[PDB]
Order: sequence, then C-alpha cells, then structure tokens
Amino acid sequence: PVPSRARVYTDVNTHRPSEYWDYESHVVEWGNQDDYQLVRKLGRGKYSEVFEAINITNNEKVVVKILKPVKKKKIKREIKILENLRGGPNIITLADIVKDPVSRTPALVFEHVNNTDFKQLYQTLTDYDIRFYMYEILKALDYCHSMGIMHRDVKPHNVMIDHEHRKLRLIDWGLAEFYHPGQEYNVRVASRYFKGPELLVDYQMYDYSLDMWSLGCMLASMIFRKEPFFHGHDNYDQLVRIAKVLGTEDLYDYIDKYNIELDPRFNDILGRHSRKRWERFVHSENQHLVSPEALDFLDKLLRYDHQSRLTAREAMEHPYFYTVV
Ligand SMILES: O=C(CC(=O)Nc1cccc(C(=O)O)c1)NCCCNCc1ccc(-c2ccccc2)c(Cl)c1
Repeated sequence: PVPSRARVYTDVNTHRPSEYWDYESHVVEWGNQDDYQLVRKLGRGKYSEVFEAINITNNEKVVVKILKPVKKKKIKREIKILENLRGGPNIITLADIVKDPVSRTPALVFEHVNNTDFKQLYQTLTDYDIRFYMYEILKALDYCHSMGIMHRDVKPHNVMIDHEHRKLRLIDWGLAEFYHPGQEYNVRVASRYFKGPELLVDYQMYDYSLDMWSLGCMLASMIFRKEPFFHGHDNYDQLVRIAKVLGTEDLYDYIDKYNIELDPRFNDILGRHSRKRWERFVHSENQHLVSPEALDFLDKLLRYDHQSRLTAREAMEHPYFYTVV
C-alpha cells in the first residue's frame, strides 16, 4: 500500500522529547483509594467499570474508573495521554490515580460530570443544540490532535453532556494513541458503527482523520434521527452499509489511490451501489434538524479518502457553525 500522513499536526510528537510520548517508560504514582467512597455503577465495559463516587476529604462527587489489569502497557498508555491532555477544552479531567490497598486493582479518578439521560434529551434537541454540541466536540478533537493524540473511539457513548450547564466532555481515552507519521496502527479500534473505511479495508497508516469519520457518523445519526447511521452486522458488512450510501465507484477510487488490497471476504457481499444524495435521508421526523449547511458539512466529513475529510480546525470554520460562539 501507498504511505499516508496527517495533513495537520504531522510532526508534533517528532519534535517533542521521549518523555511526552513514551508511555511505557512513564512512572505512574498511585495514591490511596481510602479518600474515595463508591456510590453507584455508571457503566460497564470490556476492560473497565465506571462508578460515581465521593471524595470524603472535600465532600465532592467524582467518577472512579476501575480497570481490569488485562494489559499494563494499555493502562500506562491511557494514564499518559490523560496526563498530557489534562485541562484541555472538553477533555475529561484526570484528578487522581489510585489502587485499593487490598485489591491493588488500578483505578482512575476523574472530575464529576452530571450526564443528562440521552433518550430524554434526543427528543428535545434542536438544530442549534446539535450545532453547539458538535462545536464542543470539535474543540476537544482539535486540542487532542494538536497534542499528537488520536482518540480512535469517538461515539455517543464516549461523549458526556450536562445539558443544564451546557457542558460537554470527551471521555474514555482507553483506545487513544500517539500519532507518529508512517506508523502502522492496529485497525481493531473504534466501535463497529463508527469505524472509518480505513479500518474496514485494513489500511493501517491512518491518522487523526479517523476521528472525523466517527464524528460524521454521529452527526448523521443526530440530524437524520437514525441510530446508528451505518448499521453493519459485522466488520465486513459495515463497509457494505457505507457503500450503500457513498457508492462503490468512490470506494474503488479510494483503494486505488492507496493501492489497498480488498479482502476476498468482500467479493460476494459488496455488490454495486450508486452514490446517494444526502437529501434522500430527510423525512418529516428529522427535517427540523436538516439544512443545506448541515448536509454540506456532513458531506465533507463522510468521505472514504481519510486525507480529503475536514480536519477539526477546518470543520470549526464551516458555515454550519456560524450561529455558535
Ligand atoms: O459512558 C457514560 C457513563 C460515564 O460517565 N462514563 C465515564 C465517565 C467519566 C470518564 C470515563 C472514562 O472512560 O474516562 C467514563 N455515559 C454515556 C454518555 C452518553 N452520551 C450520550 C450522547 C451525548 C451527546 C451526543 C451528541 C450530541 C450532539 C451532537 C452529536 C452527538 C450523543 Cl449522539 C449521545
């Protein structure tokens, strides 16, 4: 395959010292978990369980993330990235790192965010609210990309919104990685519905632009009220669902530009599909969230070619955000 690199923040890690990106050599100093009392379970994941908690020394609510120590290298990676991004706009704030004295199970302590139930919010969301929150996510992505970090797991589940205080946080940096130009990454990242075509065609030399495809998937589900937008049943079928919208002509243009070898598993399922107009997804239930600006913005995110998608900074300058601060 033809090599590729990010259009932006290409050399940010190259120009920094080893301490910033060499997470395996990072010294993790675990405090005492006795300062925290667990309140309730907030969620369960493959390698973590998240709890609402109280810091007993200041009577302040926190969030405690207990990690199943399946791979130390992955825990070190998450800790280093959270330490590097600490205090960035709309990035979840790591406040402490603890180990329970008896269990010795690694746990991350974060700032508390009061998540509004999405199912309830989803119905009351306006065109303005979508633009406002999209912009908040973009601030988080432009910042972490500027810091040489790819989140690689952008999805509704990893976005927290406190609608009452119009606060948003991008969470779960467990799959995030440092971007190094020319590096070949593991394509087994992100959640099925949000995986970019680069991952599905096994093109390993991807970059920050993967996050912009995932964001495009979220934008499409939100404005069209179709969750998920690309409803694959497996990773191969996921590409077929994308091809039913973007068409197969542009897919062959993409794999040809990077000299990608399409897996034979695609041979009998891909078929032939025309390029669909974004206006075909407009219906009575969602027309109040759709506008020519939104469709033009969506069209600039949902492109096979990772290099031709808008960067987070270019996305922030799009006319769709001319109504937000
Ligand atoms: O995962 C959790 C629990 C939790 O608090 N987890 C957590 C907390 C703190 C840190 C961590 C961590 O893993 O680092 C995890 N909550 C799920 C929140 C789901 N958010 C729903 C949602 C929010 C915003 C959007 C959205 C809004 C406007 C435009 C586009 C998208 C959507 Cl689609 C969905």
